[PDB]
Amino acid sequence: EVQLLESGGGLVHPGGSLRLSCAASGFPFSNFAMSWVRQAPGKGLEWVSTISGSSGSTYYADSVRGRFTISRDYSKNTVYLEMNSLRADDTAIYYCAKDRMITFGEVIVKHYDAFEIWGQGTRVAV
Amino acid sequence: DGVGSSSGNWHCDSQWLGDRVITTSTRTWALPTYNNHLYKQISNSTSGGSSNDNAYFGYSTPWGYFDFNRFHCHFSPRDWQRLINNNWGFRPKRLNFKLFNIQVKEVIANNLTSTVQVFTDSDYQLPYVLGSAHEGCLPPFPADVFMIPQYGYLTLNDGSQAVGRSSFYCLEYFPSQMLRTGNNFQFSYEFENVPFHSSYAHSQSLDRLMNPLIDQYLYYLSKTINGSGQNQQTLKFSVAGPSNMAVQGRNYIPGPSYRQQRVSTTVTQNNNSEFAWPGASSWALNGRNSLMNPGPAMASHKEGEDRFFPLSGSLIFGKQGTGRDNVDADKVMITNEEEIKTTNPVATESYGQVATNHQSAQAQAQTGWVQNQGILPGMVWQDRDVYLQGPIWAKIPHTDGNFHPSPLMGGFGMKHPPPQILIKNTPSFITQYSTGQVSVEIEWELQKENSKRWNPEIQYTSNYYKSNNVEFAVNTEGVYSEPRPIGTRYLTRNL
Amino acid sequence: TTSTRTWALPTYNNHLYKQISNSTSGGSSNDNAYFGYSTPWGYFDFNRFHCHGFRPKRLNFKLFNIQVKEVIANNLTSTVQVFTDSDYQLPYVLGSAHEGCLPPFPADVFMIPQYGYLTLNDGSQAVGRSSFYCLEYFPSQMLRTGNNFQFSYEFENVPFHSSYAGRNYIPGPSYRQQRVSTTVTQNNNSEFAWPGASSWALNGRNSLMNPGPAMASHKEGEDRFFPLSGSLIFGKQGTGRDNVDADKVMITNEEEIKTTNPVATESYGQVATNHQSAQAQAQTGWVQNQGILPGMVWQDRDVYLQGPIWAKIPHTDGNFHPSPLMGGFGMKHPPPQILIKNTPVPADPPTAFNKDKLNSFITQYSTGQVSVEIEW
Amino acid sequence: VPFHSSYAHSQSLDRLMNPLIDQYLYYLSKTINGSGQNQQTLKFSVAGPSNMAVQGRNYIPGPSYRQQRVSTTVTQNNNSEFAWPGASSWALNGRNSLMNPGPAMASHKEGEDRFFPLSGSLITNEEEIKTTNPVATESYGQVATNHQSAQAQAQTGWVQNQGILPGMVWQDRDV
Amino acid sequence: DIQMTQSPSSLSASVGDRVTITCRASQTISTNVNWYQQKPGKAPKLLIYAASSLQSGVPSRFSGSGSGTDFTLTISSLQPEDFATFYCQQSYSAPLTFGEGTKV
Repeated sequence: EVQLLESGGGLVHPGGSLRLSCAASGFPFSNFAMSWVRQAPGKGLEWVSTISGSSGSTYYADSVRGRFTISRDYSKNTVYLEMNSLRADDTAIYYCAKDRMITFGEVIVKHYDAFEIWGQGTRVAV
Repeated sequence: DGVGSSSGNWHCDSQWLGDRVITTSTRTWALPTYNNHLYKQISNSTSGGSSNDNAYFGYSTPWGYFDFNRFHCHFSPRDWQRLINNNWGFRPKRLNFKLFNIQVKEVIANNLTSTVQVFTDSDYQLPYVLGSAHEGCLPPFPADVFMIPQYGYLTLNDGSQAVGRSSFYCLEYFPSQMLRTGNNFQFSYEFENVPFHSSYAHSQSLDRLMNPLIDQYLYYLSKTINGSGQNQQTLKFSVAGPSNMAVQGRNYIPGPSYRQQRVSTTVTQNNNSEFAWPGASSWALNGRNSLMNPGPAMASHKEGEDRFFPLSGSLIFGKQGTGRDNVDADKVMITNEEEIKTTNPVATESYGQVATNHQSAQAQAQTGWVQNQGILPGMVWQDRDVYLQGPIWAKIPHTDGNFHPSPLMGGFGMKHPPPQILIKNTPSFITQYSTGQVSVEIEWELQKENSKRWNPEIQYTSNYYKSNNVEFAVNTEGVYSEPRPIGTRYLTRNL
Repeated sequence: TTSTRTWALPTYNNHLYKQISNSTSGGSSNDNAYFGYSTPWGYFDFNRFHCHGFRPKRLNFKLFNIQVKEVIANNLTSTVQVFTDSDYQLPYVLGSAHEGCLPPFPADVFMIPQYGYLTLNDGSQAVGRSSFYCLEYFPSQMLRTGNNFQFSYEFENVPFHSSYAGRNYIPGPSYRQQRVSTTVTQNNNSEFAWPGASSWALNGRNSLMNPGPAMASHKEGEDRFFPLSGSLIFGKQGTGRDNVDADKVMITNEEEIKTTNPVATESYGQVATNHQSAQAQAQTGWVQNQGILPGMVWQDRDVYLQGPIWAKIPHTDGNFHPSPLMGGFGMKHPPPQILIKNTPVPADPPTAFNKDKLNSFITQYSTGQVSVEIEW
Repeated sequence: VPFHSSYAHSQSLDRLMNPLIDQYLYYLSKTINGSGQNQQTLKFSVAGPSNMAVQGRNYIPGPSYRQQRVSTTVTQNNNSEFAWPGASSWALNGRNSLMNPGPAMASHKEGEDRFFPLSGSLITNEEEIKTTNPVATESYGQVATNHQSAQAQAQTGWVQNQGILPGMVWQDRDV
Repeated sequence: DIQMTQSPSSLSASVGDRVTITCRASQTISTNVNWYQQKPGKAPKLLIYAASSLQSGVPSRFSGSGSGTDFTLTISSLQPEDFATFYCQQSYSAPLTFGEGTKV
């Protein structure tokens, strides 16, 4: 199958740092872009960041940019979303989503299409 | 020859010539004095030997032994990749062993008058321990210096006690060559004819061999009843064809199976009890149970399920620096055999069903499950794959009969494999050790691939883009590591 | 022996290779799922005995008197491509007992069957391992009507086919088949055709065990019982395709081998299931299926005038007793497939260059003679 | 014809290892932390001299067809006529034949010399082949009969008969 | 930044009867819109991608249409499984944007 286990968990104090991990399995890790989608309590779900399969392109949302940092470790097939200098509104349950579009290195193209496979998610309280 | 004359040079490389490969590996070793120059009897009774299954009796010897039996000795990760991407099969041809630049030390200064006792057993008169997948193999990385493992063997027993039929072997009682610091040793061994290891994955499955566009002329029984009600019996026959493939007459069936328990990688899926030994399939011999490991060659899991693995069905290697006892699953590397999914049954599934009764007006048709199945005429199967970390050859036990002698842990089974090489330092004594150089040279015959496949194959490649350490290379501390277990099967063939 | 027939070759898939799958076919079930491709090429099949101890030795094949018609008038310039696959590089479809054989009667004109192959599948989908074969990528000989085509083939060594009907040796292996009767009222009143069938599972798909290991059809004295999937079933001339009654079909019987082989519907024997003692009676159980044991002897399934001649042994690490289960002579290098198609002749292209491939072609088909010679 | 093997093996099929050195292969030692709800895990250990049962082996013992275990001490045996009722047989065309002698198998486990297989002997005992061959009165081993899960324990079952598998080795019957 | 506005904010309907939700984008984004659904306590699931294409596991009773500014998500044969908050997403350009959502 295709399996996404994200646990960064955590309850942190404002201004504090937290690092989400997402352990991906069952698909070619390099060829798909991985993204984080966020949903606050009783609200709509909000896109946060995405990273190219080759990690050459990282896209951040406007509110997020400059604070959170997305990266992927190819040894452990894990995508990280370290967030620092957190704020009150960062409280939400974060999701890890695989992209629908398969890519390779030999063509310049946008790396995001649609979120095909999501994940159960973790809670970040602050 | 002399103290200032070298008895050999450093040879490590690989030559790719036409249809063959020639690999050469040279390492630096150190041999301690073992057992204080003694033979010391060993048994379960010494370590306490609590259990019947583990009861053993044998001897420990002062001698060591060279073990090159693993592939990463002879192949660099590049040469392995070169070999598996381009070739449908391979097999060893010749062997050339050399021992030179011996240095004997005293405990530390150079003792120039000592000798080293080395010999090979070419008539296979000693017990053969090289086919049990032990440690002491030459290092994957050429730079590394290794310690030669202690030789030893087991014989018959009753519990901890011996019996009359037991044997004892004096490695001094053999003829051997005694080398000083200027002498060198070499011999050449020729491999016996063996089949090429099949380094390919089938592009077809055993039940899909049919032409999808045509009907068969054979008929099958489609309907045993006209409908619902009393006395509805009928015999209806249809044609087997593109619309119903499962029922067609087939010439060949998948290979034998001995079922395994399936353990999930997600630990919450697993039952909350201790089933590691209780639930494991096993075979009993002379009253002692033994785990069935790895067992017959079978697909590790059904398609689409990567999280399940057979309890003892696949080989499991360690990552660099993994502890000996009770390590977590992220420390071990478990191999999936799924490339044989085409011709072989899934290890964790029943082979099939058989009718258990005679149906009648009163009796319904009743079927049971086939947990284990032996050889049937018309079976075709694949052997277990070989790995860069895996064994190369094994010795076929000398016996009246065997079936498909290929060893179950993988590799090339041989009635007369590469012989053992025994070494110890010649002997209150001077505390004394030794070091030297060893070069092994194997010739490999290759089978070329002529597939007419239009689309590109699957290759072994290094996937990562940016990373802290390149795979198959030293880290900052200088520690070599093999990141993953690499199989031999990438190219495809028609079934 | 020798034979000669008249063949008719139409155009397939409009000169156009096509992906095909169960999803295109209506979706079926998981055991019925498949993936593959269908080709414009056709192929010759003489693999049945009526097209012609003992065993084959040599083969000779000729193709001549080619006639290519346009839809009807002769097209003299047109060609027909033919090649043999002598490296066995194509998927081998000739061991599955398909229709499309040369007719048993020399004066019949037969249609040429369409060639297509199946590959690996996860479902209606394909995996990366699945391969695609363009038969245009094989060098082939092109035949106008005055051209002819021939090749000879040497059968590899096989054993003769058996043609006859305190102990040291024991009967061969058994995999029990369900017992069905020709008298409907002896049978159970339920649908057990699929439920009570012996199967083997491969990669999560359950295939019926057909016909299975060679076993006697029925016990001594009972000729009315037959194994569910255990026997071959031939259709009579003109037999319907679907849900025909028991009278429309022929059922072979294996009773000849009841000497050395276990009864298909009977169990193989008994085994003690426990240790006796003063407190425990000796218990036994029935052996439903058995694999090879040393000291087994068995006879294989007999060949019929209507049955397949040979089969191709799959290319694998190991096999035991490769003789094909449906009968005949198993071969690692069987007679090579022969591929044939009509060379596409396009209709009038436009007067202005267009990069797209030509989708419009002159309707065409061919006919000719086939002679096949087999020394036995 | 092959030379009849008029010799006895000095080693058992399971003991072919070097008793000093560990294997480089791992086995699953522990599936639970213990004594609690939701305690599940996978612990792997090196196969070594301490536990020699779970080491990976290249070859396995030959095929078996189980025989009933009968003792020369008659008081030990069950008080019923089980000579034909509890005999292992093979059926051919409706005629049940006694299985004699059958597959070549060790007559009895070590330490039990009074028991003899019901139809596995000529009383001549085969115990010399106990190294490569399973005991005629015992199971070949166990398989798994189910898929475990959170709600399902792992169930095994005894193999009363086992046919040829690739990598089996055995001795034939003595002369 | 591109804004997706999904016109019904909440909705309720009888089962089996057609339901349609639309959202209007701030610019011509062609066929880039995507549709999702989220049940309480469960992660979202992709329905439609590239405006009209449906995901392999999604029922044929879902469909979608439009190009440029306007996009509609039409549900024929509404069912009890189908009651959840629904979202539309642009795939056209980053930063990516989800609609406000429609609770059905």
